Amino acid sequence: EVKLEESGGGLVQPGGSMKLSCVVSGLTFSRFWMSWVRQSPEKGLEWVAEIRLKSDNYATHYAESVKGKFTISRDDSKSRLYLQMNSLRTEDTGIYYCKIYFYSFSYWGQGTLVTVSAAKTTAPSVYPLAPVCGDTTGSSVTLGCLVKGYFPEPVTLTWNSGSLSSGVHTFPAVLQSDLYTLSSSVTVTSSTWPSQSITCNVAHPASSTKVDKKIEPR
Amino acid sequence: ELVMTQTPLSLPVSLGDQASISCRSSQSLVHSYGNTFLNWYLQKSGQSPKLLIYKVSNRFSGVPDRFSGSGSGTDFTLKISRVEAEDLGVYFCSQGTHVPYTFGGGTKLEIKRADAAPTVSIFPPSSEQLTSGGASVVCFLNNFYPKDINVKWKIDGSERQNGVLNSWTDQDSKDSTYSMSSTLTLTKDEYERHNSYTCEATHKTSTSPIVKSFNR
Repeated sequence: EVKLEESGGGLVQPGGSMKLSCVVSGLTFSRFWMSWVRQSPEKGLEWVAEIRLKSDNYATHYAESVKGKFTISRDDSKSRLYLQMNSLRTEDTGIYYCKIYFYSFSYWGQGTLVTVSAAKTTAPSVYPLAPVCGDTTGSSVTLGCLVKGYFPEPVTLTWNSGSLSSGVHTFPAVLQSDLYTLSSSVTVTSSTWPSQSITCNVAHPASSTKVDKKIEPR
Repeated sequence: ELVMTQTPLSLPVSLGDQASISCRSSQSLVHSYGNTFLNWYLQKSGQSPKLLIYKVSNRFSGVPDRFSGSGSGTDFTLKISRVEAEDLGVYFCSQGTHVPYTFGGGTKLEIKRADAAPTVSIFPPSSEQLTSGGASVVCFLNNFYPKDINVKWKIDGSERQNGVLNSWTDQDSKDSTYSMSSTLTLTKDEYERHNSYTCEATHKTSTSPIVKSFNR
């Protein structure tokens, strides 16, 4: 069972460098050609680089847009693919996938986020959203969490440590003025809350922020 | 640059129906006899692309017979029979014949279902925020269909939108609805300057708007 796993993404400033790694298991790495492909919401899927085999003398090909700035390499002995990026520009921002392919197959890793920006890492503010009149008067009520003013992107949000899974809507973050805002809702039975606690668990790894915000009634 | 053009951009279909998806290329993708490298992937929300079809018509692992690929020359088609629940997502074609490798812009599959009014919930600024000198009012509009919705904010009756941030979800896999959040962010002093706060939704399910409100 083939597994591809990208690592080493993150926040880097324009003009900066960064190296991606891609570890593959489940097949004989040295036998196959590999590529890096990136995705953006604004541009979709773009191939940037390919590397072939030892017998090929490790021939590589690149998209003209990264020629001379990107270098793809592989280590057949560790089953690892790499991408050395320098001279990064904001338009290089995206999710980077490594993939392995052949006549009969194609597999992509889970992808790693690369954010190229001059903006500073910033810890979010976490605010609890309790209703007024309260929904616990109709059988079901909806609560929320507002995670405001962070950077860069990835935060994690759970409810009751992931125990509340259903009835949850976590909205995609939106960037404005180099700061992100996100929100999430939980809908539960009115007999549930506020009698039983409901808590928003928010993490912003980049700032090592970890917040357990209890939604209290009133 | 091989150009891969797909249509439609968006394909609403009902459960049990047939979906047909088109990918056209600016040139022959025949690598060798028997080898035309056109792939079909499915990318589900927050997920990696997964191979469905390779070499135009070959089904990959676990891929049901409901899925069939075909074409040649420069016209390729993906058809899926008896469209199911988990079929939602973005379908992409790709060519592996010519370097640089290229992809279509994707086709999003949408499961049709009955119309659904949004469930509207409005929330006042928290004390934590107000203490920092800020006041965001939030409104959720959840589990509605179809996706097209409009949202207005009215303060003390007068319409007013400035410091508004909207975000929405992808189609739900289990119930085929859409949800939306709207955040109106004021400074505490401006929030304090008025009394009635209303989130107003215009959706096809209702002739009038559907609104929720509070007074501070």
